[PDB]
Amino acid sequence: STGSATTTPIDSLDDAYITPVQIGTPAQTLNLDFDTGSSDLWVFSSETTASEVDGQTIYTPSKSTTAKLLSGATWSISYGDGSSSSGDVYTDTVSVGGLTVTGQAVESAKKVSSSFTEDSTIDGLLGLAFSTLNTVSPTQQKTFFDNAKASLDSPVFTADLGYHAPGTYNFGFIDTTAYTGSITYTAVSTKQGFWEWTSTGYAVGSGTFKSTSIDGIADTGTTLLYLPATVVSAYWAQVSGAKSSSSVGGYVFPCSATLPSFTFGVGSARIVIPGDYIDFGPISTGSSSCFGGIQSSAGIGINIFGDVALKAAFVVFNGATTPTLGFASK
Ligand SMILES: O=C(CCC1CCCC1)N1CCNCC1
Ligand SMILES: O=C(CCC1CCCC1)N1CCNCC1
Repeated sequence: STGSATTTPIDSLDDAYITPVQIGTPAQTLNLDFDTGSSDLWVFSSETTASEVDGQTIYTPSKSTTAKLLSGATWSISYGDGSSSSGDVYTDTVSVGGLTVTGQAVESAKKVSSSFTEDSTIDGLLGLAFSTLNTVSPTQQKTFFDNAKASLDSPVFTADLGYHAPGTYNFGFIDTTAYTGSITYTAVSTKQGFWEWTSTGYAVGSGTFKSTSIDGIADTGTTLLYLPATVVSAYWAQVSGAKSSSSVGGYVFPCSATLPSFTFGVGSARIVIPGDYIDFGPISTGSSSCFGGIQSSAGIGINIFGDVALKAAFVVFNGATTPTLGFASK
């Protein structure tokens, strides 16, 4: 089997991408944030505290003929941005792009933090990191990808995010029309449960490539590119007037600037992030200070190749017995 679904930016900045997901019988379609950096599938629901719902579409398990309470199971997640959600668990039929999993754990939120309430476009998350990070207790649950894997034509999914445009998530096949040149594969450690790999270095604009090992996670759930402070300083030093602002919480730059590209290594291959991808616009409406799309990972504990980096590539998440990542230019 295979599946193919379009993923769409939630706003003009590509702050997050949503993908339609069918849950239950008859189908209830929710727009979920696919997250290669976490391993829970959780939704706004008929159980979510009413004051914490503001415009999201909710899953109502009592309207699904295939929904079953997973008796005794609860979940609770705390994200790095300080947001959180928690609740109970149903099993139900879940389909993504025509690929159907029966018996998927659907984590129904009873509580969500303010960042989730305030984002009316995101009805929940769908996790695609390894199932070892799933938060369901007392019986950990599998991700949609892990449940689908045995049925798939190939044990892979691919992320092809757009810059200010829709893109695609495919399951079970590699669309050889969706990239240019060849795919470079690189090793993945599952030791922390993330898709964790090691970039071979970087360049800023037309500068020389610096060979240096950079360990991080391929995370579709993350908007920006988080790298070591040395690398980030080297990038922003090439932008007149850029500075790190403790008031704003990262690097900002004059909205009049033209940003240089950023290149990251994948083995002997190179992925080039165009400068425009690194512009996240005014810090507040009407400001002439703009927020940078490359930020320091100092205080995170890990480098994050988020959407700014991933959207410059066709990315293969190879879930074979020995997992690997693949990157191609596009
Ligand atoms: O990119 C982030 C936060 C990144 C943080 C960096 C360190 C911990 C996580 N998003 C995506 C859009 N929704 C809000 C959260
Ligand atoms: O903060 C995290 C990890 C969340 C935890 C990992 C396992 C349990 C939840 N991020 C940054 C945003 N994208 C997802 C990865």
